[PDB]
Parts: sequence; C-alpha cells; structure tokens
Amino acid sequence: RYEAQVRQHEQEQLASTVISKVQSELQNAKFQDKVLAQAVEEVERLFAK
Amino acid sequence: KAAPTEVSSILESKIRVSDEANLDETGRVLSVGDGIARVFGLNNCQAEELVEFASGVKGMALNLEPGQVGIVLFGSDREVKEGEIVKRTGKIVDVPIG
Amino acid sequence: SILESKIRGVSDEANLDETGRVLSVGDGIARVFGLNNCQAEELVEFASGVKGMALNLEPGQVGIVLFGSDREVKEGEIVKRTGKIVDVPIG
Amino acid sequence: IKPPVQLFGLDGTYATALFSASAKDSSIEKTFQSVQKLSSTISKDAKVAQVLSNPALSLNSRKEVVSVLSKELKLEPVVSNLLTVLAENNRLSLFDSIAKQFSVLNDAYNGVVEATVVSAKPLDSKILNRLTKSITNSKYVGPGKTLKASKVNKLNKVLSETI
Amino acid sequence: AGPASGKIRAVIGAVVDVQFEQGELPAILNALTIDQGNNQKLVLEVAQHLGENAVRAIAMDGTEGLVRGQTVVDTGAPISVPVGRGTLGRIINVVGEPIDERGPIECKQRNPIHADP
Repeated sequence: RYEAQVRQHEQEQLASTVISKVQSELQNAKFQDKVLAQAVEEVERLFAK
Repeated sequence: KAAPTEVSSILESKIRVSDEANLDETGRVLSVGDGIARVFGLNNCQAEELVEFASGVKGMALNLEPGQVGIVLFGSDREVKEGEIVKRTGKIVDVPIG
Repeated sequence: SILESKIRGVSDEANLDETGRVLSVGDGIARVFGLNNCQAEELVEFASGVKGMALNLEPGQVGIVLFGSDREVKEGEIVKRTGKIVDVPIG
Repeated sequence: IKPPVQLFGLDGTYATALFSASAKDSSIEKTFQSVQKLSSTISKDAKVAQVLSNPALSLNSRKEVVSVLSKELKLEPVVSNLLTVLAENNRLSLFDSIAKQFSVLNDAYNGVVEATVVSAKPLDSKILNRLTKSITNSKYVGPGKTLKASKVNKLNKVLSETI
Repeated sequence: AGPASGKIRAVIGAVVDVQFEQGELPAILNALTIDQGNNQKLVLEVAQHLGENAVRAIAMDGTEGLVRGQTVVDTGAPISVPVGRGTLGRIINVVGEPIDERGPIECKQRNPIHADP
C-alpha cells in the first residue's frame, strides 16, 4: 500500500508539472503551432470530399 | 406563445386576394378527428346549427371562434379529411315530431 | 425618415417610465402595459380613483391587483405609479 | 412551392409563406433591399417605435394611414402586404425575425455556409460543397489567419483526466 | 343617438365575446342588448375585457342562433330592474321583465342590479 501510494503520488506530481509547461509554451506566441493548425483544417476537408 | 387560425396555410391567403368563393354559407375543414371537426370559415353560420359535409356526414357547430369553427360530427369521421366542403343547412338542430 | 412619422401620428412622447396603459381588466386583475420604473409590490393608481398593487412584473405588461371593483377600470385607461411600496400608518 | 430549409414551423412560417408568391416574374431581388429599410427606421431612431410594445393603436398608424410610412420609404410592389398582415394579427413586435428569415432563403439556394473555425468561411456559389471547400481552405489559410484553439483545448483535457 | 354597437366574434356556451370600437367599449357588469328573431331580446352582462377592443360577455339566456358578426348594442348602464310598489304581486325575471302575463310593470324608477354594499 505504501509502494502504490508513492507511485501514484509521483505520477500525479509529474503530470501536473507537464500540464503547466504545455500551457506556458502556448502563451509564448508559438510560431509552429499557428502554421500547423491551419494546415490540418485543409487536409481534413479534402479527405471527406 | 403564438395563436391559431392564421398559421402557415391560413396565413398565405390574406396577403393576395382571399375572395372568389363565399366563406359565409360554406366552409373548409382545416382539421378533423375524434368526432371534432375544425371548419375554417362559415361566417353566416349560427350557433348550434346543422352542418352538412361533402361526404354526407352531418355536423353541429357548437364552438364558434374568430378564425375557425369547431363543429361536432354526428357520425363517423373516417370520410372527412382536410379541405372538405362543409355546407350550412341554415336551421338549428331540429328533429321530427307528431 | 422616421422623424416625420412620429409627428403625423400624434403620439407626443409616450413615456412608459412612471405611467402605463391598461390592456386587460377583470376578476380584480389589471394587465397594465408599461411602467418600467415600477418596483415590486408598489402602489399604483388608476384614472377612475381605484388603487392597485403591482405584484406580477412581467416583460411586456405588469400584473396589478386592484383593491376595488372592476367596473371602474376599462381597456385603455391610464395607470400612474405612486413610487412607494405598500405601507400603512402606525403610532 | 416549399423549399427544403425547414426553419422552425410556427414562427418561421411568416417569411416562408410570402416567399412563394414573391418568387414569380423575378421579384426576389427587390425584396431584399426593401425589408432592410423597414427595420432600420423603427429600431435605431427612437421616434416611430412608440407602438412597438404597446397594445393600443388598433388601426390608427399601423395600417390604412401610412403615406410616408410606405410610399416615401421603399415599398410599392408586394412590400406593403407584409406589414398589413402583422398589424391585424398583432405581430409587429417581432419585426427582426421576419426580416432575418428572408435573407436565409437566398443564401441557401444560391450560396453556401458551413463555417470551419476562426472567423467565417468563404460562402461559395458554385455547385457542390466538396470541390468548393478544398479550393477555398488553401487560399484562406495563407492569407491572413492571425490565430488569436478548439483542437488544442480538447487534447489537453483528455491527458489530465487519465492521470 | 350614439349607441355603442358591437360585433360578436366568439360564442362558446354562455360566454360570448363582443368586439366594439376603440374607446367606445362598455365597462364591466353592463347589460348588452341583442336583436333576435322574436319580440324579446338577448341580455348579456359584461364580465371581463380580453383586450384589443373586445370584452367577454356572459349571456343571460339561450345562446343558440347567434352568428359571427351580429349587432350587439350597449345599454350604457347595468341590468335595470323594476322597483317600488309595482313589483309586488308580479313574477319578475332576471332582467326585470314580467313573466306572469299581466302586462308590463308600471314602475317610475329602475335601479341597477349591481350596487355596492
């Protein structure tokens, strides 16, 4: 029970730090995220046409 | 929240010219079912008057509204449909005696 | 223009802030249309002299319960607001 | 003639009933400019809107007496019959709903919609929406697109719920 | 004379909605006359007002035979009845008419049925 609680606390603490780093990277004006979001919309509409 | 009478079908006839045929002595059945029959028209029809449909079933106009006229059929409503002619006899609900 | 159509209809200003027009009366109820500045449970006054209490404030009209007979109120009567709530004297 | 656009059934049947008689002898282009003048002179004016919420009137300024409210405005053909049906049936309070339903019929049979993301789409008037959406998505992604979203927020919430 | 003439718009049972003009509508508890086919009349008391130049009236007799659009004149006051010493011995009705077949009630005054306590 102590080994499972230590593994669950380490996985929950590591997931909280990775979620905070992903939100801070998107607020720093990512130039690669803006170009990839526009190209994904044109490729999805052409496959269903 | 809205109202009846003029709705979709009855709201597209007053914008052009709703005349030609007389709507006082006769009327068109807009809705019928479960004995009741809502006849659209019959302006000269009095209360509790004998009404005659186009199929042969008799009717009695007991509820008179401003846009429609609720008539109660005295027989079966299987032959009365939407848009049937409902003529007025001119008299009330009478019966024979002697 | 819309400015020339207001003077041809003879409607003056038609301020529905402290006044209102009665649209339906009956069974001790009065559906006064108007009175946007009237508060809840406020005293009112009709054109014939009967008092009212606006308790059902809707969006299109305002339900006021008359304290007298319904024969004095009619369709199209002016209804003024007192500006105060339903109070009584004490001491 | 009933077009496949549904548009409710009770409140939206006001503009659909008058569109059948107005679609003859080419009388649909003049109805678009005449319907916009009736709503712009009863909303942002605060002069002719005195009987918009009151239940009085009763044939005093709505119908019959008009002159400057019909001839001087922009009504001469079938535009005068649309305002007379709303005054007798007490439907003058919702003038914005009748004018908005008339513009949706011309944009469906002679145009397109289906907005993707960000702002609006292109609204082509070709034929099918298969070849029109693929030729307009590549020309609009390069020009403009400030990107100031929906797909990035859904993927981040699924990773935190499985932790 | 300027009589308040009204038009019958609805008739379901004893309730009969009468549509008049704007401003010339009658008040509550007012007798409304209506010409029928016989020598009598159809008394109708105004109960409430639905609006739009229309008020719902309650008929005091048989509503059979009324069509949509008939003339409904207003008396101006309430249901007047014969008072005094002339009403003793006669069979009066709800509208103040004799039902004893003994001629008309020779009354000098006629008070209304609706009055305050």
